[PDB]
Amino acid sequence: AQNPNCNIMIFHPTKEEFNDFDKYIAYMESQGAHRAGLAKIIPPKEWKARETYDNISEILIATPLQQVASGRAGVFTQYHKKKKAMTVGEYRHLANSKKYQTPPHQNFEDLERKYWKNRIYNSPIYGADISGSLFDENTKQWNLGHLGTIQDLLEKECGVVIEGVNTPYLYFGMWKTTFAWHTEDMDLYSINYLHLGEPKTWYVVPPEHGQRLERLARELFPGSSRGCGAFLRHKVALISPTVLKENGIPFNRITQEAGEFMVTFPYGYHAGFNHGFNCAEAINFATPRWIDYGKMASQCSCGEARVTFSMDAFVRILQPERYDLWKRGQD
Ligand SMILES: O=C(O)CNC(=O)C(=O)O
Ligand SMILES: [Mg+2]
Ligand code: NI
Ligand SMILES: [Zn+2]
Repeated sequence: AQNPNCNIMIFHPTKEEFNDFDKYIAYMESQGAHRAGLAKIIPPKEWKARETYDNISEILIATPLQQVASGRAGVFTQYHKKKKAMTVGEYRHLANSKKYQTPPHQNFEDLERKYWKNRIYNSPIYGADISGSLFDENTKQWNLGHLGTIQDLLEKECGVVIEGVNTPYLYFGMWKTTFAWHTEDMDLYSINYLHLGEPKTWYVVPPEHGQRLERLARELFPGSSRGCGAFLRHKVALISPTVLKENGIPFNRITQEAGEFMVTFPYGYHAGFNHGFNCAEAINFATPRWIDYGKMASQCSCGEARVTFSMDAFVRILQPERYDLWKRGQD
């Protein structure tokens, strides 16, 4: 078995190898990449997502989210308080302010220490989940707005034609902005490209060990666990590496820099934080190997996780017994 220790793998495709996205994902899996839950892909040196970022300041962040934490430094939840709209230019200025900017630090490790020590005491503002793309339409390779759609994968594999569309999302981050422990909707893959700015640190649990993280999470967030059988779908809980190590949970960490792609694999729990002002683009995707994970994916039926139009059809076709109760949560 390849990659038996479930290490995060880093790939350096040539421009030739960068032409066929599906084929490259299947190659990475042939090398065991999916066992980690997360892989890094460094694009060929000739490739660019677009010519410049010089004219992005007029993008609107219609609902910036202030991420308020509760709990202790290593075990906390975050709630998102909606803020008034602002442009990316306004947000970047805010991120660079004395109140919100990245502190002095020695290296990524010192910064990671400072994030875990101090996150809970601040409420950074995240411009998350903005429909749109920053790929130039002329970028033909690994353009996250031109991928094959999940509906078309399901149709090719299973023969069933369903409604729904699949489009990317922009994320504008600042120091301490945080993504909580989660897998993707329907345990899909994700791909994330860091367009610009400061890095993003990721933590990931191998898919084969995901249930170990869930059992820890039920112990650490016991009222949340009683409220919902899949409360990590709410995307609110954080657990530090120190706490994961204390409790024997297998995980790995890696820092993504501007110009790099990350792939998360089905049922690969991930969490992380931004080092400073940045912009990422991400989208879900599927492969034939995903179908079985989609059939087995947990679902929030408490009503908190409240997800897309397109997830309806996935539930309806892959999880018909759940269908009924899950849509009671979503209506
Ligand atoms: O970048 C972030 O805030 C969150 N991204 C992801 O969880 C992803 O790409 O799957
Ligand atoms: Mg603009
Ligand atoms: Ni994700
Ligand atoms: Zn729920």
